[PDB]
Amino acid sequence: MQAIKCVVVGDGAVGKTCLLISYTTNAFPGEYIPTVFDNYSANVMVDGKPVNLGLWDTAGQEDYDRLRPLSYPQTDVFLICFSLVSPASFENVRAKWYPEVRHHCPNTPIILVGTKLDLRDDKDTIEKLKEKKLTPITYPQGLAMAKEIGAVKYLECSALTQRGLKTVFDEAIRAVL
Amino acid sequence: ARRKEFIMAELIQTEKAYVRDLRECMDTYLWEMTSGVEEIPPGIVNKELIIFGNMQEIYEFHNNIFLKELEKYEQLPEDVGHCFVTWADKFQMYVTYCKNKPDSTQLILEHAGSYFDEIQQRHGLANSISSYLIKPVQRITKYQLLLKELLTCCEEGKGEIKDGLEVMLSVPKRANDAMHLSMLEGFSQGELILQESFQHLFLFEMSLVFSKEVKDSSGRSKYLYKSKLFTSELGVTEHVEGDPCKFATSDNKIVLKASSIENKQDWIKHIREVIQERT
Repeated sequence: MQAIKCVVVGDGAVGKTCLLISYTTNAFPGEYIPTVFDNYSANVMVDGKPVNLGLWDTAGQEDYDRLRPLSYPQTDVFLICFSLVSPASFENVRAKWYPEVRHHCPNTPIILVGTKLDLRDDKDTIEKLKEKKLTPITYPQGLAMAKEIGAVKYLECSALTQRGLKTVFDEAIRAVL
Repeated sequence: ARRKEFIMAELIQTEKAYVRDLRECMDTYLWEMTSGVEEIPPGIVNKELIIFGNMQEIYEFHNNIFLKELEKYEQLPEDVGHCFVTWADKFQMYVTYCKNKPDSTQLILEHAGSYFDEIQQRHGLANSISSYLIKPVQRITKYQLLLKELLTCCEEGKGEIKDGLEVMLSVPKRANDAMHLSMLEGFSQGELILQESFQHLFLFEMSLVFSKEVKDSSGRSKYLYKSKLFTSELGVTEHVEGDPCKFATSDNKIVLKASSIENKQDWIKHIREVIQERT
């Protein structure tokens, strides 16, 4: 049974830690969402094939460009994440995350993940962006970004509702197998 | 206040888990190298100091001093910032750890083969050696997030939280700055205050160093030293003509361009700090 190392990267606003906790844990949204997700390892089944899935968070490292790559060696697949309700985080995919990942890991598959899908139709969120002359990131725009950066797959999800969450990690595994 | 209890519990429990993690790593992977029965690859034999860096120094600090200090503030979350301030000096050991990390990794992937993976299997360990070895890097980067969360559920004029936060943003900044400094080629003396690329700069207490990012003939990416200036010439300009920030008897010859407005603000403040210091 092969081992898979998956590293989650993206801006601080993206909810990387929430995504990981929601995926790995039962009854996710508790009274308190933890700041720390320790390196996780478990056997997962994808298409009737067992794999040992390793997950590493990078939360807290967003401002330290020489510390981040310390986590990159031997990575089998990256999740590059942006929030569907943060155009800033989306722009940093092409401007920050893709260049960095590709520099250190020329041949490692990338899954592009749009997080906070539950907020995309939230009136208050849309209005807050509108005040900054901004709009939530649409599916076509996300798809376009994925093709632009050569991601193996583009996927949208919500840590909160867990919609699309399982598929993110299934597809990360399939990108390696 | 309930929020405060959750944050403090997380800080303490993750500190305990971190200490346990370091102890596990040293009990297993390290012990096998120094005292184990199985053959050790020739390329890693007697090189445990490269592989594990100063992990033992880090463990001793947290186990003997820092965890005990945190547990003392267990029900005084407003005042836990003081702990980080008091022990600021000790966290410098993380600069050492981070600087050594690339060497550890290289030695593992090139010379260890499956030696550590076999130990992992034998000990029934969930964490690989690489998983343990990244933990200090993750930890030194998590403190500031926990202190930020505390800061938000406290009010202005009561804490020392902010002072603790300042320290814990400074430590990974200094580790990161040091990694950049090691890439400088073609170039004591003074403390490194800022580094960033402009149109790569290293601002020390009494020197200002200009570099250019290039690649070696070996393909290794580094900063080629180009020029240097001493503490004198300052030029304060923030605006251009609908563009990012550009700054410098004086002439127009001196041009420096920062990416964002916030980054521009830093350098101005920090250069001026060591202009009055040298005079």
